[PDB]
Amino acid sequence: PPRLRSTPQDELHDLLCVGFGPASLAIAIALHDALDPRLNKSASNIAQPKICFLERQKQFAWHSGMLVPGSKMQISFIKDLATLRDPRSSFTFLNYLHQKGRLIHFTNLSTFLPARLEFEDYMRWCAQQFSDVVAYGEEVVEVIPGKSDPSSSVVDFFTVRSRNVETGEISARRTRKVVIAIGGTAKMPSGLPQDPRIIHSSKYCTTLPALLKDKSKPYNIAVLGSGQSAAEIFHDLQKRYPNSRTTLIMRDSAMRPSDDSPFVNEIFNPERVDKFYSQSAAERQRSLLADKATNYSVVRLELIEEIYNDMYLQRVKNPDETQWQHRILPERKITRVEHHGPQSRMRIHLKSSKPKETLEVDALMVATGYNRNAHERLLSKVQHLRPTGQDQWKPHRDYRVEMDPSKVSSEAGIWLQGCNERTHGLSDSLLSVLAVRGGEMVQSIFGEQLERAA
Amino acid sequence: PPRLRSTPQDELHDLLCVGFGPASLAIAIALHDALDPRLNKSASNIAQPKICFLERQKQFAWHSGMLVPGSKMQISFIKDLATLRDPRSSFTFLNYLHQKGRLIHFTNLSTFLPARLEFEDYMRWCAQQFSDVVAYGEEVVEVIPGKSDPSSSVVDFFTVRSRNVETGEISARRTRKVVIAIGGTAKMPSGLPQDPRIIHSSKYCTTLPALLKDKSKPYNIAVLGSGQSAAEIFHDLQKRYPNSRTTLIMRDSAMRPSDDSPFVNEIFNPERVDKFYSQSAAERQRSLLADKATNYSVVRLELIEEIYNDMYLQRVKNPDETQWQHRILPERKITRVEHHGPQSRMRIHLKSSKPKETLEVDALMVATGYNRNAHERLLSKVQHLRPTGQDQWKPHRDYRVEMDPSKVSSEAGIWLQGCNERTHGLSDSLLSVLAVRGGEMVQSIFGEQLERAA
Amino acid sequence: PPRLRSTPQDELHDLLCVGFGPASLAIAIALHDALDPRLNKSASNIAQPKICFLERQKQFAWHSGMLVPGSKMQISFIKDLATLRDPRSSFTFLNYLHQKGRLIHFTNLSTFLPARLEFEDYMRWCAQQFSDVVAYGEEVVEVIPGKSDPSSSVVDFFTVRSRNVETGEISARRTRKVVIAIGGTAKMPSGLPQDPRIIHSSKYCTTLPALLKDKSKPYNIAVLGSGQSAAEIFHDLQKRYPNSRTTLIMRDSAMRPSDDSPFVNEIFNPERVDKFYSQSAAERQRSLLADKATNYSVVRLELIEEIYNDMYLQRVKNPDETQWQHRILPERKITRVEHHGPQSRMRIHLKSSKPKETLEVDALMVATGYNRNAHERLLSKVQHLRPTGQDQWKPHRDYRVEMDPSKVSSEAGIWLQGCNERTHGLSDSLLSVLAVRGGEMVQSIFGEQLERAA
Amino acid sequence: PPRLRSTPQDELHDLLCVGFGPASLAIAIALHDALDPRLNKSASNIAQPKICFLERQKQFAWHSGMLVPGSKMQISFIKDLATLRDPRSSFTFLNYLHQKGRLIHFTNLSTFLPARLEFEDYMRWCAQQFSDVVAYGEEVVEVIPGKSDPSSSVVDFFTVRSRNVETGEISARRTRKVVIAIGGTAKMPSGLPQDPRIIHSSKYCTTLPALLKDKSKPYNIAVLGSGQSAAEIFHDLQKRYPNSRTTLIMRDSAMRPSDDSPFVNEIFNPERVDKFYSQSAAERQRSLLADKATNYSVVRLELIEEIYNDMYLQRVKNPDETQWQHRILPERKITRVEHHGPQSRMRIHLKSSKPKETLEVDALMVATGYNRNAHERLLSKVQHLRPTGQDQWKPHRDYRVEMDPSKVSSEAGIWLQGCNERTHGLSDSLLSVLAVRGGEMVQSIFGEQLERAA
Ligand SMILES: Cc1cc2nc3c(=O)[nH]c(=O)nc-3n(C[C@H](O)[C@H](O)[C@H](O)COP(=O)(O)OP(=O)(O)OC[C@H]3O[C@@H](n4cnc5c(N)ncnc54)[C@H](O)[C@@H]3O)c2cc1C
Ligand SMILES: Cc1cc2nc3c(=O)[nH]c(=O)nc-3n(C[C@H](O)[C@H](O)[C@H](O)COP(=O)(O)OP(=O)(O)OC[C@H]3O[C@@H](n4cnc5c(N)ncnc54)[C@H](O)[C@@H]3O)c2cc1C
Ligand SMILES: Cc1cc2nc3c(=O)[nH]c(=O)nc-3n(C[C@H](O)[C@H](O)[C@H](O)COP(=O)(O)OP(=O)(O)OC[C@H]3O[C@@H](n4cnc5c(N)ncnc54)[C@H](O)[C@@H]3O)c2cc1C
Ligand SMILES: Cc1cc2nc3c(=O)[nH]c(=O)nc-3n(C[C@H](O)[C@H](O)[C@H](O)COP(=O)(O)OP(=O)(O)OC[C@H]3O[C@@H](n4cnc5c(N)ncnc54)[C@H](O)[C@@H]3O)c2cc1C
Ligand SMILES: N[C@@H](CCCC[NH3+])C(=O)O
Ligand SMILES: N[C@@H](CCCC[NH3+])C(=O)O
Repeated sequence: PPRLRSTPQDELHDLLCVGFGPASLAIAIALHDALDPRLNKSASNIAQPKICFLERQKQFAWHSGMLVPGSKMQISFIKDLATLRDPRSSFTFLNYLHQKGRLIHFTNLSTFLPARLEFEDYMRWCAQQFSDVVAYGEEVVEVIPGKSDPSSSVVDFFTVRSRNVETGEISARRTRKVVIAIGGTAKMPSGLPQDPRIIHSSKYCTTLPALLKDKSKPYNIAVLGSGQSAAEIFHDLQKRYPNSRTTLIMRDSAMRPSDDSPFVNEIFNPERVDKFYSQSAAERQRSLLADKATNYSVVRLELIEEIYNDMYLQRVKNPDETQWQHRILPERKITRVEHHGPQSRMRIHLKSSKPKETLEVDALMVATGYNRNAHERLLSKVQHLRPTGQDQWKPHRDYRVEMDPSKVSSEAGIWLQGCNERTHGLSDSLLSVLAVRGGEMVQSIFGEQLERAA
Repeated sequence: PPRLRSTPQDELHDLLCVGFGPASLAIAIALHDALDPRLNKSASNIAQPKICFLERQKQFAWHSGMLVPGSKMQISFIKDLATLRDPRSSFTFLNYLHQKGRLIHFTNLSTFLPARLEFEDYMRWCAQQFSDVVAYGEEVVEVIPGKSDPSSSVVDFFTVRSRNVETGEISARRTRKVVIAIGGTAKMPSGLPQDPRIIHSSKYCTTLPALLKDKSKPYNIAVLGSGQSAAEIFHDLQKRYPNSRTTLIMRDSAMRPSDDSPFVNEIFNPERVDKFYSQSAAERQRSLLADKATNYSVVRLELIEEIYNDMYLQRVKNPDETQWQHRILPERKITRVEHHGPQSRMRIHLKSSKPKETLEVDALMVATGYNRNAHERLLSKVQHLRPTGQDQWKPHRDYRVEMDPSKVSSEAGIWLQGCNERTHGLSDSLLSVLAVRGGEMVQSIFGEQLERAA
Repeated sequence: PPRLRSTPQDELHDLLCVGFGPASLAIAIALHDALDPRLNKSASNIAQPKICFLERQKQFAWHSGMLVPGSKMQISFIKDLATLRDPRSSFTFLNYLHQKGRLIHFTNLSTFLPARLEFEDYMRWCAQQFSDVVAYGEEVVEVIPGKSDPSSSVVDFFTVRSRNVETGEISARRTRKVVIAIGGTAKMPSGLPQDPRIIHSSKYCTTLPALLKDKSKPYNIAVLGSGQSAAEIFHDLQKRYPNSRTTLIMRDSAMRPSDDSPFVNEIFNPERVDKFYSQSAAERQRSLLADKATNYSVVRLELIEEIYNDMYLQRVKNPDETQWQHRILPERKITRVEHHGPQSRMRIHLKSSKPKETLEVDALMVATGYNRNAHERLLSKVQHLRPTGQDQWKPHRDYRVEMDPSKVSSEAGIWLQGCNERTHGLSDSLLSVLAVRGGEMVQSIFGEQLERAA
Repeated sequence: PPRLRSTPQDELHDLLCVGFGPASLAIAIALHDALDPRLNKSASNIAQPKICFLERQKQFAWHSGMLVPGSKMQISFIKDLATLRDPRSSFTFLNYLHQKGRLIHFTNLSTFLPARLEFEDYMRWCAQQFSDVVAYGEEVVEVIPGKSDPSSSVVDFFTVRSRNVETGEISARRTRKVVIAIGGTAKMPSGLPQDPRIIHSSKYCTTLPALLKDKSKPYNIAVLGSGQSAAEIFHDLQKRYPNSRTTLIMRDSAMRPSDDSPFVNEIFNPERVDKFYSQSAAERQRSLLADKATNYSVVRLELIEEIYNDMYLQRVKNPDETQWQHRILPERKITRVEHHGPQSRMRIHLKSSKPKETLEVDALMVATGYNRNAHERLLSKVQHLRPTGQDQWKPHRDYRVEMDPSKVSSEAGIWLQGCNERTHGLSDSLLSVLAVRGGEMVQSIFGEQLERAA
């Protein structure tokens, strides 16, 4: 039973991981498993690797701003952080349930889709077992190249600088290898102005109740978007604020269901990463477009049906749609936001989305998705180590970015996780392949040491 | 297009119906249909029958105390008040939806089970078309035999006395024929005492909010029973009073699902009334017991699953069941109720139901079903017209009760509706056969007149 | 109760309909209903219109080549040929079931989706009531303009010439107004050669058993396509020929589910035809593309799941996919068909569909859809009556094609049905709006006469 | 990684298990797991126990006579032979799928209910890992008491005699402890005569095709019963013999659905065995009756719906039920079977089951369940070791039968498995608690040795 011990800050690490979300957690789990002589017989002959995870949050949390009450996983629990790699792992969802005394009780639900609350707790339970090698409240701000021989022209380590979120102090740690697994940042439409009453979906549960404190007051609340987050928020607002008037604004004509049909869904199989990666740029782009309805701007059928039913019940009570407490406004775009008025309410102007009315609202929830380019800011000072004229980070199949072999030692490298959809497929940003990917990553990074034991 | 005109109070009626609930409404609809030359070609040759319906409520309503938000019909909309007799009828659910401008919208729900709110409105829409022949706010208090020749020993009419619910005045109407369609009365366990805080399920929506006025207060509310009403209330309380502590008390070990499987469910077919009626007393009793799970002490599967899921989510948050906000207490019976205390809360003592704890609650909802014997109080003064030594009303196949042929003229009679489960089957008290039964009833009562036209 | 009587062949008709499929049948039903004084009170004052339907089949049939055993409707039974226009109509699906003694039995299925076999019989039952005004075994071959004054330059009638399918004789009928409701013709890929062993899906049930007579023989049968017809055939072959080796060839990567989600599905509402028609050419094209997954190249989820399950069971028995009895070959196109060999089997050559193997098969089923341009062949001799320079038939909102007002009298006209997707929407070729459309069509064609009664 | 080695026939065993079905297999798995130092840290200090399993079949098989094509498990795969005891076990269903290369593929089915074919293979894969300690083709015929000191009056071992199914030779093995896990024997109604054409459901797949060799011939085949086996066979016959005329005979009025609702289903939780066992004889009997619909004379809802649908399709084709190819004959009992006729068909006489027709059939399938009393025949010679006057085997909570402490040494004992419903609950004969029970059994039998290591 291996327990990963901490490395002193001042020592050269074998690996430093930026972020301790699901993607990094799955690597921590895979490494534990690779070192467990109960699962990997060769691990009897294997000194502990010097590893550290840096996480900006104060403790493990999973999209806490969107832990909407009643919200469910959109993925089978079998695709947890260990099972698809090894069902014998102690880090499986079912083993978690066993450890909690809930296994028989979950079984009686006959569901593959746990509440997001439950799956977060599963990952929290997993994450707590690595507390000795994780530094929370640490926001990585840059990765700097290092040379053990400064007079040479070869880079063989990296310095990772992080800011303490409480004290603001900068700490440095040196490592041979870096993983960047920082997820995404809130995507806001460029046309919207900054305002406390305009809030991205990622901050829904955490910041909206601070703005609208009275759950009984008749607030007007708009929601922009038509994907899963938009539908979840729109539906939740009606429960959370029973006397409110909610409006869903979308440029599309309707909410559309996610495609989870079994043949299409095979694009998410771990085996398929090889097939997707080995295609051309054009084929990968075309494939992404063809399968878009599996993940992007789509809503789970069950939720669409529930919302539609709520709308129909409003029709039963009142045939005049303009008098409905909760409304959906399709094929529309925001053209102007008035937010300097002495009123508590902003004034939102709407036009057709085809190439109209005015709304007075207390808050606008913006469910417009994420960008996954934040790693570029962290890596700006290592850009010069890329091969000449390359202005994009190119991840290999094993997620290690390409660098000039004559500038960077074979012992040093940087891996990207969760931002590689374009090269690795639609499963990249999701939970789908994390168990298997974690195992691949451990092989890629710690292969040499693991072979000496093997 | 026939429109039933009112009969003056002082005139001898052909028919007087006690109650204007679903059962009487289906008779009104069938009579309209029988007189509609568009549906019944013979009706061209057919004077209007002198008819009146007496209803104690101020206006049409359908189990208003149990119009729980979100509650659904447990029966296909095809089994409405007309369709199974004639799909061409203007009183079909689909024609109602067409008249309302909702037909296409309902179609898009892909559901056979409308909200109870919607189905009530359907029946209200139907009922409003008979407002000229219905006297609301009139509670029938007795049915008295009458003799057009008082010196004779033959009864040939009945006087129906009703009390105005507002003024308390007694009005009489004389009729040749009487229908009693008064549904059921609240069944309370004999062991429980009378108290404003102890309320039958039938009075849930109408009287509980008057008792517990603050929807935010942390009330303790118990629910007794394990049938559909108990589950509906238990589930609704958690929505209506978010900070409340609810407890479901049942003598059974678990909530059990209603059987709606297709072969068993055929007992509800209109054709099957003939088969059920023609069996012996023992066979009818045995059949009722064998099929009990179709109607009695059962909960719709979907609702059991929802409640169970809510319970599991409580387990996720807290593994200690005694700390759960909402609890179910199986295999238990109330033995004592303390309700004279200076406290606002009653003290409910519990023991095992096999041949324990104490609860402090602000209200006890009692979901213990209905009796259907209230017609006996109304008919006590006509009992002597039954054949000698008969101490039970015996309905024929056509629902007309047996009377001594030498005491009662062939032109006079009394019909029972909705209280005949023992002779007619499990569909008797339900909506299942009302369309067809209404048609049979019109034939039984108005056959002679309808034949002259035929 | 109106019964449409036949018009002698030699008389000038008010209307002549080409085709007696669902679209023409819905017009016949609407006309009956408009003339029924039981449904339309004004019809008491209304001489019978002189009408005739010409149908090339020997008797009413509905896609008989695709009456696959077990195949189901993809549309709610509420969207039958009358209900959405008038639920009181005797031509509703529910009234049909009542007339058949099956209403209670269908109700117990709890399904909105009847077997295609059942829905065909419903339409057959409807169609048989118009046998006096339908000429079967008559294939319309041309529509010719006529002038009651031949020296004038104004057209005021049309001659319809039809070929007797048995005798080959040409018959003519003259009418003021023509409806063309001829559905679609089999679409075959241009690259495939003509061969008795290459059969379009439309001829599956009728012609394939004549080719492959022994249901026990181990035939190799390929299926080309990935829409509903392809999946239905692929699945059925495995039942019909238990020892056969079936192959599904598709250029797409996977079978994709049809979108029947409630918000998107509203594009099929009758009310929406007005909204769709009133858009620009670009907006209509964009809208058609956006909603394509509702109808084109899609398979019902349930069927995809069944086929996938069958595939998984093959995996259980044998992990080597190349040995599977039934296989799916995605992302492939046929490049060559060898069919001159002394062998009973054709040789099908396959390549990637991205811009491989060889199959030896006894039959190739081609499920590649339909064209709806066959009306152009029938109307070639009336093209000159279109406004100058117009080389496309332009249907108005009411389906009447545009003609030069100075060449064609106001009393004469031609209507198109079922080929108008581009102007009227995705519901045009389907059953979705037929009841309502039939009513609109009767108003458009017989408005003048119906107003005199009104 | 422990591998159980064989014990020579002539050595005194620690344990001898009669039967190698699911129940014994779960004990073998639990013992392996208890000895696995990877799962049980104490097992590092633990000589191998001398164990042997005797199985009458030639190789592992699971109800092979009822491996009906398409038949599914009625239990969640989580309730496999290891998971509920330890999800880390290599004997879990998911680990089996991983070892087979099918884990991702099963995941994509979104089902908790594998095909019986698949679950048998899972158990076969498990069973093959114990081939060194299992003797197949050995039918145990008696258990005889033994005394290491024959002049003493204390029994301290047992001799198990088994017959080789091929050679007929009797072999003996001596053991301290015996487990009897022999499942059930076919229950036939006493009124039916012996005939090759009258076959119990347990022999359906294995022996019926030998009798009715021509799958195309129009055989008449009757099925008696109304539980899961009856429905499965009735449905399968229609597929297997497409031209046959099948009849389902039942004494009940209808097929009834199994209750798998979540609250009731908790009776199957492993924890609940303690609660059930600790009740009185009357309470246990009453509890068994109350929950009967979970297991006995019930059919999975989905299958009832399918069969009902098939019946409705027959109604569509022909409204005359007496002409239906496949029929159900409710509320009936067989009174006479004529089977001496020169005809190939037997003549079955039917009467009402309430306290009729004749059928001519080629075969009668009898789906009338199992008895679980066969252990009494094997134990007749050890009956005298029970406490005085005890004429029933009384299993303790830990499944060890009560014996006179002064006649039987503490080191010797006999355990019963799968025949203990009356004392242990409805989960006893099923797969529900096998993983946990296997663990309890290993503790009960090998506790002393396992503690020395602990
Ligand atoms: C509301 C919601 C629901 C979802 N549901 C599902 C689902 O059901 N199934 C599914 O497959 N996928 C789902 N997803 C997709 C989601 O991306 C993955 O579940 C998962 O979060 C990916 O993990 P990650 O580690 O790549 O990114 P994240 O989960 O975002 O984790 C990245 C971590 O890095 C930390 N970090 C960021 N920047 C820094 C820095 N500079 N220094 C230090 N630490 C930093 C962040 O605090 C965060 O903890 C969902 C996404 C959202 C938003
Ligand atoms: C909450 C609830 C939900 C149900 N849901 C369903 C369902 O989904 N499907 C189904 O098939 N069945 C259902 N039922 C069964 C129900 O009995 C029938 O739907 C229906 O109410 C039977 O109609 P009825 O006219 O016989 O009785 P009621 O509906 O009770 O109508 C009787 C009427 O008589 C009036 N009345 C009583 N006494 C007098 C008097 N002395 N003088 C004058 N008027 C009087 C009453 O005010 C009432 O209006 C439900 C029952 C309940 C309580
Ligand atoms: C297998 C299949 C299943 C389908 N299922 C559904 C469904 O579930 N729901 C749905 O909404 N839609 C469905 N459709 C769409 C289908 O187009 C409509 O159901 C319907 O057939 C449209 O009717 P129509 O009259 O426009 O065309 P058709 O049904 O093709 O009828 C046209 C008629 O015109 C006749 N005809 C053609 N040419 C001539 C001529 N020269 N002279 C005389 N007569 C002629 C033909 O014989 C035919 O009877 C399905 C289509 C197919 C192929
Ligand atoms: C068709 C069918 C389907 C079922 N499906 C399910 C399901 O989905 N879920 C569920 O929980 N339960 C199910 N059951 C219940 C079933 O009892 C259990 O799944 C399981 O078979 C119990 O295992 P067992 O070892 O107690 O008995 P068995 O499975 O009968 O095994 C007993 C073994 O002992 C052997 N044996 C018998 N006598 C002797 C002898 N004298 N000498 C040597 N060997 C002997 C037999 O050959 C057999 O291999 C099903 C039962 C049947 C019949
Ligand atoms: N299942 C019954 C109705 C039961 C109603 C229970 N409240 C039917 O089909 O008519
Ligand atoms: N429902 C039971 C299994 C019943 C099996 C019936 N053959 C369980 O969950 O364990």
